Parts: sequence; structure tokens; C-alpha cells
Amino acid sequence: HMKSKLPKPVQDLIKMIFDVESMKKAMVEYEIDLQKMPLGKLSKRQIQAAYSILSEVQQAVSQGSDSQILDLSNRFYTLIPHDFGMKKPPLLNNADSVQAKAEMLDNLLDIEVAYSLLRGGSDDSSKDPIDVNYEKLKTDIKVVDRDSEEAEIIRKYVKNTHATTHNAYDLEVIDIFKIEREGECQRYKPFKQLHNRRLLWHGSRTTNFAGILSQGLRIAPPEAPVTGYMFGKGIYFADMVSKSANYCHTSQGDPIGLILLGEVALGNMYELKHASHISKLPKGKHSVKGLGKTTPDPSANISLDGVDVPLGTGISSGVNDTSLLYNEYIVYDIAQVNLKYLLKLKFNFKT
Ligand SMILES: CCN1CCN(C(=O)c2cc(Cn3c(=O)[nH]c(=O)c4ccccc43)ccc2F)CC1=O
Repeated sequence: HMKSKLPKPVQDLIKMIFDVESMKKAMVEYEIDLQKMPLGKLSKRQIQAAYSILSEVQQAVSQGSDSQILDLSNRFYTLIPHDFGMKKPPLLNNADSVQAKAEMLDNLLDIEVAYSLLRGGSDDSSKDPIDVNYEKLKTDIKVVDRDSEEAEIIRKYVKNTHATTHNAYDLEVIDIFKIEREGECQRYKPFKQLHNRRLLWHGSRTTNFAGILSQGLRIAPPEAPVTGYMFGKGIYFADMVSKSANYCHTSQGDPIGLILLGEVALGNMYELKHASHISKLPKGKHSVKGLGKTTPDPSANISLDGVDVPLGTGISSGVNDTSLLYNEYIVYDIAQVNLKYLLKLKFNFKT
């Protein structure tokens, strides 16, 4: 094949996110049986059906027996096969069980998209598959120069917003990509001049990124249990890098992670201290802010392309009885997100 004229950083990114064995490695981390439910048999209607059984388990938990729960728990394992041998699998009887399997199915949606791009489309041996797979993302990815002003601001955002409670690792920036998904700037047009636009982090495991770059950040479907998400079904962002970095699910056994910097149109924020499982905002509000105990210093805010970057050092917020150590931002219309950067990160675990 022609050998591909993309920059080396962009080529390594494509290999990373379209890695088939990584998708399998992620599936088994959720205790899925690849014998019964391999990567190829995975589909949206099975995932949605599973979500719905998870919604029924939510219902039985909210109204209090281990007899009826058993049947609902078993129907879930019927739809998404798990690896337990000749088993008796563990019972899904609490809110934690619901949250955990919801977060798995979230990931399965992104893996299904990644794999479907991989096995859809055309097969040309005279093209480098790196280029082939790059085109399927429908995203322009360019490497940012390490000396540029936007690189300096971004590295400072990474540097200044690592939390003391997440000090089991620290982060090096390897590559900074400027990204532009097809049609997203057009979709963002109604919110482009809205007040309170903020450049915020979103981390995910690397096996979600083909899905994210092709489909954008999305809302979990109607079938998903709204109780499974702290502030309902929306797109979640953080202003502290380490909080988002945790959702990469790096380890000593694979600490290369990817993280997004997106422009989020927050507008009039509906501020909350504790969990609230809503499927729609109250009138006049464009986002939810989960109020952190700590927050980046408001005096140290900086502008990048007319978007506030909250890159100050973490200080006290003056909020008392909150569930959240750090801030959290949720939007409930996918048109309120414009993804601007993607960072490849080097996790230095000190444990
Ligand atoms: C089905 C696709 N999907 C559902 C998962 N998703 C989210 O934004 C999302 C993400 C999380 C977890 N999470 C997360 O994965 N990354 C974060 O940076 C983050 C920051 C603050 C709070 C939660 C975070 C929890 C619920 C969610 F809905 C976007 C998304 O595209």
C-alpha cells in the first residue's frame, strides 16, 4: 500500500482507538462472555433491550424482595451473557448493581459503533488501513505544535487542575490534537454566542473514542435507567483534569489514555449539591452544575478563542453539605457540545 502521509501522532491514535483486541480486553473487564457474546454479535437492539431489563431492576429496587429480583436479574444475564461457568451469577439487587451495568452498556454502545465502522465500508489492499480507518471517523485531526499559545494554555490546564485526592498518578501530555467533527460546528450554531461557554474535560477509555469521534458525545437512550446516572441522562464534563482522567480507566497494566477538551454551552446553570435523576431541566436552565467543595480559582480564568478556560489552582468553593468533592457539568442537548481538542496522556502511577 501507499504507506500513509498522515503525521505519526495521528497514525498511532488511529491504531489505538481501532484496536480490536483492546475492545475484547474491555469487554472481559465487564465480565462478558466472548464465547456467547463476541464482539461481532454485539448490536444496538440487544444493548437497548438489556437497558430496559436494567430499568425493570431499577423499579423493583425502588419499591423493595430477593424472590422477584432474581427473575429480573436473570433476564438481564440472558440478554448480555456473562462469564461465570456453571455459575449462579451474582444477584443485581441494589443501586450500585444498576449503576455498574449501566456504565458497561454505555461502553458497549461505543464499542459497537467502533466495530461496525471497522466491518462496514470497503476493502482496498492498495490503501493503508490507517488512512481507511481515519476516513471513517469523519473528523479532521491535526497535531498541535508544542510551542503554540493554545498548547501552552492546554498544558497549564492539565498542570493546574490535578487534584490532591487523585495523586496516585500524574500526567504527561504526549500529543495534543485539534479536532473538528463533521457537521458539529453547524449543530452548535444556536449556542455559539450563549453566555457561560466553558472549555471542559471529558475522559473515557480509549475503546470509546472511535464511537465518540464518529457519533460525538451522546445521551444514553430512553431505555437506560435514569437512576443509573447521578444527574440524569446527559453529557458529563469536569473542570479538574484528574476527575476526567480517572474515567480513562488506566492502570499499571495500560496507562496510555485519551481525554477530550470540549466547548460546553452551559448558560444559566441549575446548581445542585446531591443526586437528582431528571430527564429534563427546569424552565430557563441550559445545564446542571454539580457543586464541588473545591473549584479552580475564578480570578485565574483565561480566554482561548473567546471560550473561558478555568485553569486556576483548586481552592475552596464555600459550599457546605455537598456530595461532590469537585465540580461537574451536565448538558441535555447534544447540540450544546463542540469538541475542540483530544489529548493523549501518559499516566505516571506511583503505586
Ligand atoms: C452512550 C454514550 N454516552 C453516555 C456516557 N456519556 C457521559 O457523558 C457520561 C459520563 C459519565 C462518567 N464520566 C466520564 O466518563 N468522563 C468524565 O470526564 C466525567 C466527568 C464528570 C462526571 C462524569 C464523567 C457518567 C454519565 C454519563 F452520561 C456520554 C456519552 O456519549
